[PDB]
Amino acid sequence: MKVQGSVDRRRLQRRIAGLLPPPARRLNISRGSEFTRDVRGLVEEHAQASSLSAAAVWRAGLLAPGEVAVAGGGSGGGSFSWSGWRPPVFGDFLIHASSFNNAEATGTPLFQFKQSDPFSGVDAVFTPLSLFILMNGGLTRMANLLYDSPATLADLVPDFGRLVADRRFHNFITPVGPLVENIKSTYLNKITTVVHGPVVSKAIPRSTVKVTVPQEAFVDLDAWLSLQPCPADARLYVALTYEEAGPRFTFFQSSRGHCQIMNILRIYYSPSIMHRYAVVQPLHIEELTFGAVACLGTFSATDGWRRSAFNYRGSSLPVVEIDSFYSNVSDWEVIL
Amino acid sequence: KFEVLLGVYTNAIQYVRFLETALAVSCVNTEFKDLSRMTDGKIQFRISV
Amino acid sequence: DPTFTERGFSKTVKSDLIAMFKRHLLEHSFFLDRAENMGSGFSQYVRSRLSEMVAAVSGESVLKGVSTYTTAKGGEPVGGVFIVTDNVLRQLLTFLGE
Amino acid sequence: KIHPGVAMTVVRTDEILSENILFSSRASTSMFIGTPNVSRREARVDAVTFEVHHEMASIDTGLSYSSTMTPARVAAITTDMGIHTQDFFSVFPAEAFGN
Amino acid sequence: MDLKVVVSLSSRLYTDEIAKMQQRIGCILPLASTHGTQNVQGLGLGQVYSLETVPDYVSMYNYLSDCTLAVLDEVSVDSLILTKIVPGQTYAIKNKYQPFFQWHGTGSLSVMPPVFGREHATVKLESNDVDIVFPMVLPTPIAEEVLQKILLFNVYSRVVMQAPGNADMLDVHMHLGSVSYLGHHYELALPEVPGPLGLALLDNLSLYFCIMVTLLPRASMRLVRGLIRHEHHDLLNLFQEMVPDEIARIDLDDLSVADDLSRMRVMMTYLQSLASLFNLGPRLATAAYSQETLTATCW
Amino acid sequence: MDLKVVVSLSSRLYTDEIAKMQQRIGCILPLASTHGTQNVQGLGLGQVYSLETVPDYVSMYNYLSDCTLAVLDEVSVDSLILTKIVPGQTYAIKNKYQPFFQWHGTGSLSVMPPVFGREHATVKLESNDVDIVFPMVLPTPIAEEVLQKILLFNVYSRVVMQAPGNADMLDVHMHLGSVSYLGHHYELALPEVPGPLGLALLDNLSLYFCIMVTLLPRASMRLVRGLIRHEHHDLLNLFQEMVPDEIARIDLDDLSVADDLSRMRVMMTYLQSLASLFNLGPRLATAAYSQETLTATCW
Amino acid sequence: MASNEGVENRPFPYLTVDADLLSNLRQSAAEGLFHSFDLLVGKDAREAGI
Amino acid sequence: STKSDLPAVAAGVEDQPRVPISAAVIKLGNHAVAVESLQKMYNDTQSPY
Repeated sequence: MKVQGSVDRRRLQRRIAGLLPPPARRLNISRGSEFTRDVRGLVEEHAQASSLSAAAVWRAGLLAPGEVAVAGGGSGGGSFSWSGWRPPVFGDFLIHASSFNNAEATGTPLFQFKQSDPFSGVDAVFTPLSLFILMNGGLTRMANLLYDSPATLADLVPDFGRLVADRRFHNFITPVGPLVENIKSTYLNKITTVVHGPVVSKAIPRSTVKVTVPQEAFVDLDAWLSLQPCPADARLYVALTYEEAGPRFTFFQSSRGHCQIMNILRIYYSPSIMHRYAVVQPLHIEELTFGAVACLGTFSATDGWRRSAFNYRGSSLPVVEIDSFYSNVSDWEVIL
Repeated sequence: KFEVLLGVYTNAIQYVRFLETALAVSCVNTEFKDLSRMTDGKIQFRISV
Repeated sequence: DPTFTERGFSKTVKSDLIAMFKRHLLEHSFFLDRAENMGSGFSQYVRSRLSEMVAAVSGESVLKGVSTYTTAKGGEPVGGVFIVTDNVLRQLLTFLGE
Repeated sequence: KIHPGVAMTVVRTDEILSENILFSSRASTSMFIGTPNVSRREARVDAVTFEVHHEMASIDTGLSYSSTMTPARVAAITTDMGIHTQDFFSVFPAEAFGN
Repeated sequence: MDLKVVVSLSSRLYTDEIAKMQQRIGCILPLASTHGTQNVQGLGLGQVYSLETVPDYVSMYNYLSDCTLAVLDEVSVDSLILTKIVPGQTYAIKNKYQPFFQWHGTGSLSVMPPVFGREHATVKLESNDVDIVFPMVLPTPIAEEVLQKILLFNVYSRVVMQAPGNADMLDVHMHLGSVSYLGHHYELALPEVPGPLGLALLDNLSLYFCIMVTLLPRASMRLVRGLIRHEHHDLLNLFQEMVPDEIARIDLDDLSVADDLSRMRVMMTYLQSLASLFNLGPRLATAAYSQETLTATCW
Repeated sequence: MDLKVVVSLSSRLYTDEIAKMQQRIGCILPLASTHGTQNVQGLGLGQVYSLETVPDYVSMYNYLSDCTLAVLDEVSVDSLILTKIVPGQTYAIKNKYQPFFQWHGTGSLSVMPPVFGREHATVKLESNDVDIVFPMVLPTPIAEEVLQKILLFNVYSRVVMQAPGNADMLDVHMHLGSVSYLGHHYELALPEVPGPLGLALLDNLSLYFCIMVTLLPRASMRLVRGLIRHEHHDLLNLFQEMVPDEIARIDLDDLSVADDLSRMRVMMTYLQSLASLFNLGPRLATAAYSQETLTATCW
Repeated sequence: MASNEGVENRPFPYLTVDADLLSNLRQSAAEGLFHSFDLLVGKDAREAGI
Repeated sequence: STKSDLPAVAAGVEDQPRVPISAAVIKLGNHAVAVESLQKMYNDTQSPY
């Protein structure tokens, strides 16, 4: 009848105090002071990097129980999160060195092909320029500059003629995400790509990675069409189109919303569906399917895409680049 | 002409404890400080007939 | 009771035990409810029943020698505890007394 | 109102709210009260959920039973001892005749 | 991290409408832009829905989805304060809608344009000559059903324009205009003339159907034929002992398993994309609910 | 935040039963409630999948879509320990599932009910008189072909069970037994007999597929005919050619205007529900996998 | 039946208790009242050598 | 607390001078209760009780 088995005062006094403080918001600005160490607390971004020393690592806050590094040691950890910040999940691949052209845009999207041989150590990854060559001024001048001997690629895909015939080639490809860091080796390159997270460069002097897609491929969906809403997020899409000439890859950007975008794709592809689905080729079993779309992520609307030149071998290519990309891949949807 | 409040009354909660309750007549209470570690606990009897 | 279980738990002994279980269930349930009709002697009948309850329980506890609870008057180790609803508490208070 | 070929037996189950009397002998068990803890979960944009946690453990002291309880008094009859019969058409919804 | 929107009124609202707005406290409405200070014109669903115009529901769904959603928090003479529903934040949400469909932990909620009643949804602000139209939220099972009633009306009313007789108009109003929920019948306003977006939506639905009929597996059709005659189901009650003429004609060809397998494969691929056509809006997954307090936990 | 659910039990576990559950120590289990201290009756699918009850696929999918998943961590006398699943959280999972499928990194894992026998999913706990059942976790590409193949096997098995000359069972077993993906071959054996209709699992589920497939042509032609307008989708004309000649000639007038509306509703409702299933809604994405460790980093 | 699971006949310094535990032994052992119990008769009653 | 709230709660009866009133009281078990009758006050005014 004395005190209790699980005393409230003992637990509330110490354990509760650490969990209580939430992340600070809406600090008021004083014109007279105009700056304090208090405002630094609100602004500070608390980046996660270190010097490889026992004393510095503790200072850095890298060894934090939760997923995000938090400083102060035991005093830290009360942010409840970092603006719903999730670290980038990374993906490691082991490639042949003749497959991937070491010169790169350091952020270009990567497409992995599922080889059909079991227990295989190495995997195939294709860049947009590389993929164009396999499919068969402009890309054709730049894509061949990067990749010579198209057979070296076609070896990686021994069913390319049979899949496009049955319209199955799209579902064997899975989008992976923008390229981050590259290790060059004469025999097997080691490529690390970010899947499902805010794209961030792992270089120790920090740099801003911005995904690039060639302008010949990039189609602006919203611009092409025609008070109004303006939503924060605008998304990037891919479409694999089985055309009479051969399969093709195009990128779309729009912020309308999903149920609309499917509709937009059909009207956009209406002239090509006719020609391809026209008198020249008769309907046949298993050849009915036309295309497929997948979502690659969300890019802030009204930021836009600056157009920059890709310079290699003393010749350029017009490129569009997306800033602040947050990678979030979807599956493939058949359109027709 | 006005309208008046007439008072504010709130109850006070009463607090009860196990060792205060007479039920505790049965149990014998040991504060094992670290229960989480105990995989299993045993008691053994031996009787001579 | 040990008288019914001296020789052991044979089939016939189990049969007799189940028969007695049935008869007790049918006849002696709700003793508090039965006292009201018991009429004159409810005070003593209820002490009989409560004492039957204290006796059926086994107190051969390894911690029987240790002294934990004693009464407000010296000694008298408190044997056990009854726990009831408030209705039964007022009822027993009246029935038994001080 | 003709007697069919068969007879019937009917089975009903009934419920009675009763007040019980529990007895327990001294030093019958032993409790091991662990350390209490506090946890934080589900930080919505409105509120934060905290949790309180407690661990316990118990054994018996002797060999034979050390407690008992019995129905002392019936406070209510809840079922109503009705003739309400079950609907086999609602129990077996799929089975049906041929027509 | 900070979700706060204040809507500044040009002029004081009248003491009557300030009463009506307070009754809407805690109801989702869409805002145009994601900024700290928003004008009342972007507020609400009013700009797309006008009392003069015939309601085009398909158009409304598109506008609602693209707008940022916010929860009403505070109503004052000068300003309205609302917190915004970002994709990653858990919110406490209240079911205070006057048609009052009960909720459960079961389904995700669905925000819908105000089908049940125009006037019931709008609060007029004659002080600033703007009308504020609150959309409706419903459990997705009931919402999916409602959308189906709307589209089937546009295609039938197109046929029921045939002016062929009275019987056609009555039957369509039955089974389409009314939603039946336990103990009540809640009518759905049906536009006299079908809106263009809806027709243009079914044209997309129609394309899938044309491709799909060829892909149907023969074995499935054959089973139904013998199924309806030998055995009875609640599911088969549409088909009486009578057998549809079309199945008999299609079913004549001999079965092949390699064919149906290839047929079922491609059709399944097509069915998945349809799931994109149907939702037509934003959903809120509900993970908890409290019947006494009418407060769920959305996401 | 803190994700940790501790399940306590009523009676001690046998020495044997621990070994069966040590086997499945890192694997996914659906969880009734989200609170940290919980009973055993809430962590399995035996509630959905009883021995006494007849298993239903649609009932078991509806359950998995709205439930909270959890992963075991420590199995000791007291009460098993699991970690709650949360969006935006990385997890490390092992693939201890009684029928075996290979796992490849950067793919999509999918949670589908256990279609195989009870014993491949369950671990009976006789000490507390409950049987816990684990949902089968599968790579999506294979799960889109197991479901599709086993669905056909029920259709063809019931055909020959009614009309004996309409199929050859050896063709059924040959084209449906083996499943190939990424160079592997996993041979799955379907149940030998559905038994009386409306019994033996998946047979009830097909009815939704079959009934839809028979209504699709009659419903589709009517939908396309009414959709005709001066201003309509340009491809719509091209796809009328796609329809088979047999279906194109049907007479819509043969059915009363009433029944046509009832068929469209049953056909439209079924398609929407069916479409959501083939999505295989609960999904996990994997970033790394190692065959020696059997450990897949997912989220 | 399920004779002994955690019974261990190692020699211990045994505490002497005055409470009479010898009132429900062959009756409880016969039918069964204990999960794990062991009966040592005759020579086996001795303390086992360490 | 219940104690420091005691003065302000009794904004009335506190310091009302006490005089003895005349009415029969009965001990009802553990309670002490008074008992009265107002029939006379209603009678000498020729009214119904």
